Amino acid sequence: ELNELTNKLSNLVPMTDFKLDNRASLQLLKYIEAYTKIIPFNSGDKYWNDFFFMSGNTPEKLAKLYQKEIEPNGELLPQQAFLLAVLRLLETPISLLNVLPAAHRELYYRELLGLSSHAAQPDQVALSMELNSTVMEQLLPEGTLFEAGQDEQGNALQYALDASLLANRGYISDLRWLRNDGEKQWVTSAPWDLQAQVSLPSDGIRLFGKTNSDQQVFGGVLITSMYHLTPFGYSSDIEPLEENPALYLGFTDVKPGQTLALYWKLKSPQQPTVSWYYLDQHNQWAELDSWVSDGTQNLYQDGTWHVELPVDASNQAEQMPVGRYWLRAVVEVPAHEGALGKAPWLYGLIYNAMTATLVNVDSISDSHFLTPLPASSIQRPVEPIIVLASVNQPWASWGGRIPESYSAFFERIAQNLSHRNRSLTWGNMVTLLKERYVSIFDVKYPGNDELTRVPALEQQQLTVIPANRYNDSDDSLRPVLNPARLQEMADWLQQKDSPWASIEVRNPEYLDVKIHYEVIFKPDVNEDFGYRQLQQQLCEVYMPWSIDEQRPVVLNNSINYFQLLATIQQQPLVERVTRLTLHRATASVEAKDNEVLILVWE
Amino acid sequence: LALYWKLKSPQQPTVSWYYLDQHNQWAELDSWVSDGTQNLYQDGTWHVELPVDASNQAEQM
Amino acid sequence: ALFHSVKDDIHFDTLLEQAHQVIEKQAEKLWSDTAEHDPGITFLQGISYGVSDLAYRHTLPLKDLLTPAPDEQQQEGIFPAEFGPHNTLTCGPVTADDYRKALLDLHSSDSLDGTQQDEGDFLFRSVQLVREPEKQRYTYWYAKEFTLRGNYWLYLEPTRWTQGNIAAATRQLTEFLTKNRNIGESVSNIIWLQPVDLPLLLDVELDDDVGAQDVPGIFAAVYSTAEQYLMPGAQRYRTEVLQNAGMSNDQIFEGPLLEHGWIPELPAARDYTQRLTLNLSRLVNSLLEIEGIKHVNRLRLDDSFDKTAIEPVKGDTWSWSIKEGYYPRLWGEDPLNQLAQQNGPLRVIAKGGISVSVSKEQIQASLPSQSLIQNEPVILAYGQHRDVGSYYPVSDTLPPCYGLQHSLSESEHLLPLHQFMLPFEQLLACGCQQIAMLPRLLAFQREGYEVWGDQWPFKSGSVNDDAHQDYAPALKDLLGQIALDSDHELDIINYLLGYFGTQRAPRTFTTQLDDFRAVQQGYLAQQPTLTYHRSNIRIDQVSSLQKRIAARMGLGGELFKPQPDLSQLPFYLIEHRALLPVKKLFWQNSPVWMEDMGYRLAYASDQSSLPVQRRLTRTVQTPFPPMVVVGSEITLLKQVGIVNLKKAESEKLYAKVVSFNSTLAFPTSEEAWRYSWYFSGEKYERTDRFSFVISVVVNSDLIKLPGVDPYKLEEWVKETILTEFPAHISMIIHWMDREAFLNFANTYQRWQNNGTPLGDAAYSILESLTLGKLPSALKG
Repeated sequence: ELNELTNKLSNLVPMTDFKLDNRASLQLLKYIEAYTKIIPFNSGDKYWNDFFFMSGNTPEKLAKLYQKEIEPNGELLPQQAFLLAVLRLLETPISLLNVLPAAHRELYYRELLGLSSHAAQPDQVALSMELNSTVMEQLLPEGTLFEAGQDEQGNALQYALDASLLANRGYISDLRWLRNDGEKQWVTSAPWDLQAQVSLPSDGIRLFGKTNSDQQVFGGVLITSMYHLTPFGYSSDIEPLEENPALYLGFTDVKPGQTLALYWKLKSPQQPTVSWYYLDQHNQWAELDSWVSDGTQNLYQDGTWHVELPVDASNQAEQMPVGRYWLRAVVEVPAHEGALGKAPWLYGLIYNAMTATLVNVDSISDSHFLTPLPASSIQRPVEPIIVLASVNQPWASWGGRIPESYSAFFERIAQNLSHRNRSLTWGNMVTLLKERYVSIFDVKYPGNDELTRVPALEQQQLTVIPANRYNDSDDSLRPVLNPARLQEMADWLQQKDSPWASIEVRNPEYLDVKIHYEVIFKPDVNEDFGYRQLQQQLCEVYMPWSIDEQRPVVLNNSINYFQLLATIQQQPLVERVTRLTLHRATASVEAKDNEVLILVWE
Repeated sequence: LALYWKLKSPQQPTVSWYYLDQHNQWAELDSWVSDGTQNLYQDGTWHVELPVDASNQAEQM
Repeated sequence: ALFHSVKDDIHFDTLLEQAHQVIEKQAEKLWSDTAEHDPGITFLQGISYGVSDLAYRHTLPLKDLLTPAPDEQQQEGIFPAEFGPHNTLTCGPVTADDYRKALLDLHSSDSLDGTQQDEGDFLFRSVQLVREPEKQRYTYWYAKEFTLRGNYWLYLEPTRWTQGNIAAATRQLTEFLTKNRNIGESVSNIIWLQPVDLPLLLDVELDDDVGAQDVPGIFAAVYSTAEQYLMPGAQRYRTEVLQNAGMSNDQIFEGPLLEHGWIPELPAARDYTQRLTLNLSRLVNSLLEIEGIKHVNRLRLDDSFDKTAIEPVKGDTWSWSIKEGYYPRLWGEDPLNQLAQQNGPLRVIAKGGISVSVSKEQIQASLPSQSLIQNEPVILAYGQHRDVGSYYPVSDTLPPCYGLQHSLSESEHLLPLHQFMLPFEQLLACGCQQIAMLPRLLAFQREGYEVWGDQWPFKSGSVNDDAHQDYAPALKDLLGQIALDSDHELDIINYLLGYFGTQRAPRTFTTQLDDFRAVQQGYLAQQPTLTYHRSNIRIDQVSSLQKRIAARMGLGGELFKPQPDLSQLPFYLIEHRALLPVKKLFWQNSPVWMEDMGYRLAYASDQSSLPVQRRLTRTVQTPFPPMVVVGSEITLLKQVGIVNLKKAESEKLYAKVVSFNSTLAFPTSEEAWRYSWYFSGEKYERTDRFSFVISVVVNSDLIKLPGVDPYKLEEWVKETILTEFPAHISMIIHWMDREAFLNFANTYQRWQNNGTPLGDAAYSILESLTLGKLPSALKG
């Protein structure tokens, strides 16, 4: 529809889907046919519609010539090609009329209602900065810039540190722990050892897990009643062995005047309240917690924490290796069953590290903000600092969002005018959790029968189901949050809700509905490869939260027996199924309230 | 792993594929094989994801 | 400014080059001469100038297109005054926090009478609304113990003005709480607070280089920063001051609608359930701030705390804990009573020892005087209305040798030409109407079937009208095909509702599509006031979520009319909390209320029918369980006591139930209505029903349509309105015939016209449900 103007016109105005005139060119010629059949061609029974559509030309054919479904032949009747030339002119007042309801809406939000659009959000990145062997200390202030490359069709991306760290030579040589799994026997894991050059393996180690590098402490398999043999060396005097897993960090090439700054990359289910201890020359551990200023919230989230290494901390000490300085960390893991109640996951840990945020957010085009920036990208600063050896990012670019497009800006303000930042109804509780929290895949309401039986039930229980990106419990199909941040979603929604509304969010218990189906495949495929491949797409559609990087799609509690049977049929490798045998722990099974169905295939 | 076999076979032999394990027992691989060589009849490519818990260290080999 | 970018495109020279290319491709063989002489191009040049005329009217600025003609205007500008940011961004007072924002607003000049409109502070310096204590929560017997869920108390800390006149502030707050009464909650008890004068010895030392005339500036300053710390006063200021600040328009209009000022930060008022400590160690820097003050020398009290036993907490000298009910009044009748008299509640020390003082009136001139500010509604004013509607014919601009403005039918070639310009005139006349329809096409207060347009292009005196005067009645009537295109108007309401996040209702089968559409029209016009009052059951007006329920179902009704007219409605939303009362020496004597449950015997149903019925009764309670175990046939004579324990679950209204526990046997068939109903006590299902349970009475004529399957319909009816209800708020529905609905329809309106009384109109409604009433006073 008039591609010469509508490129220029669509770029200025948002031009949404709705049009004031859906009048198509085929629809217009039927309107002009009923008009002309009234006008009398003079002194004759035939009318003017016989003139304008004369010889083998119907308005369906003239619309085909106009939209070029038919190639335009050289001979057309002149009063018809006069008529098709008019409809080419009338595309211009129509196209300026369809562009106006998109401009009426934007006038309403920005001029009268005063609403603004969100700007671009800068993203920060973990940045580890190692030094050379030539100096010990090097200071760099707030606002020094690191960079890698350039955005397409624009400027270079600079990253600046938010806080002025001072770098020192050194590294994390040793990371070891003691865990207390059983009475009178304790195991001694050594995942990270620089002196044997063994690294932190496999991108992440379960803290206090079965590493199989452990050796049992035979000095402590029977408790002492040798020079007082304890783990990791001889102790001077009696030291307690409490029921708390604790990990020890081995620091190297750091002087007691200097400070140390780590960035922990963590996914922890529940936060353990930690206390930190350091070695001394008397071989007694002292408290370090006055010196620690942590932003990792006692190892809850990823974050930087810098510690000035305390004075009179000793390199040479008993009960530990003598070459390295040591820091102790006592983990108080909260008591809970399952893999939810276990330790953090520890993607990694880097020394001499500090985060770095994006510098100028307006100049960078929208292509960079779409994806996180790739890992191991920034390898150099902007200004060449000669004593620096290398920077590196092991992980890269969490956070940061696009500047708002006019489609998504309209959806954002349409939400603010619907609920108005108060969660008063069932629908308003569903969206207000979904926009703020990124961990939420979906929320489903508590059903149809529940709200009508109601013998004065005050308590309402929203059942949240999260994505596979953010789940604390180690189950892919069954994602669970920890109850502390699950309670914090209720405390956010208690302010928006009525004071009489006691609202709290929970994870729903998962019903398992089994199916035992027989199915005949293609003539030239093995069925065991055919069973396994068909099972993956069936696992995907009815558990969309299970597969990583999925947009939240709204999906009901009910699974239909026949819509299941049709969904099996659209696989390219299927030919025909025989039976399904729906087996709830044969008809359609509908999910009872506060329950979510998971399919099982055995 | 992805191989290209260059073959001139008189008659096609129906083949089955087995892989090592840590228990020193051969297990079936044919669910993982997606062959276009038509059971070693013609030349063709076939790619196999090497199955999980297949062991480098094993007896009898 | 759409004109400057499209200016090269909506042009005669560029539209003509578009038109020649359609001729040169399609008719290059039959029409090979396109020079400037022939009649074919001059007709096209007339039309391609008329399109350039028509497309120029689209590029006028949007404030001038959207304004209507000055003869027909809705009162304020382009968008109606209900759609301003003061009503579109602000939501209702539901939180305890914006209860505090609303109660802090109330002011003496907002009162409709009294005090000569000039005196007065705001009525309350701080309020605290909280749920009532759990031990006394409207617990009631008549059977066993039942506690009411959902009514709170509020503690009112009044100001210095309203403690002068308590009775004036009482009538204004009792007006305000009915207008802000929510869906299942109400105020039960109002607490007024009592002042305690907090004497507050503090010895100010003044700077070296103060003037002697600046010292009344000091006494006013040390008073004002002492008040705003001890007495938590909310700060209000104008909207345009917030527009100077960095925060957006979304942040300003967040709370409820405040007529006086905006309160973006709360004073964080402490709860009045417990006694309250007042820590004054933070005070000294607020006192050190002012220019002449160099330090303070003392901070104590001279034994004026013992009257209510204010104890200093554990070790610190600065803190004091006022006992349960009281609030500080630190210097009552402040300057003339305390500060001016040189008794020393506040001793100023200046230049070592000179120790000067001041009178009462001298510091009030240097005191900051507040300003009472009122916030007018925000509107977009009209632009200049432009005459885009008038249409000038293309047959005028042709050369006069073609004879279109000539005398009619002087030559015979005039009439076949003048009918050839007619179809290309009506296509251009549709384009001139639809720009003039744009204030009508995009208004939020829509009222019409009528879309794109059907007006005749020629004025009635014109010569162009005289040519087609034989078939102008026939052409205008096929121009009235635009009423057949009125489905398109339902696609704009789906677009205009999408500004406020909601789609239009789906089209049903029981529409009555004429009456369906006006419900969909009034849903758009009143949309911001519906979401502003989502839970406002105001005692006279129709419930503002009853409208929002009916629109989402889509079912027709007059409840979107400008006046409610509560006699004839589709359904009615009643609340059980509205039926409960809280309240010459011993003649009042309130003995009992809500005597016992019961019904009247006409016919019995156990299995759920289409109404799941009996007239002047209800099958409303949902028991499977045990028998109805009494009958009360003839109490005018003997044989009392022997009332029968009937069958467990039997449905008898017709003789298809032909099967027959029973003891003390009965007479029971079809003749005596004098028997009554009951329930046996060994089911033991006495539940709390009055707490948060809305009852919606529905017509059963919607089920009367064939093929209904009332259960399968009921899965769809509660499917949509589930989102419409609050989560805590709970719904049981009871649907009856046409006659029992109309008996309810009279009794609801007399109930609402009186203003919801607890009299005989409410007890009839209480009889109409399961819950049972005491009708014994009005027996006949």
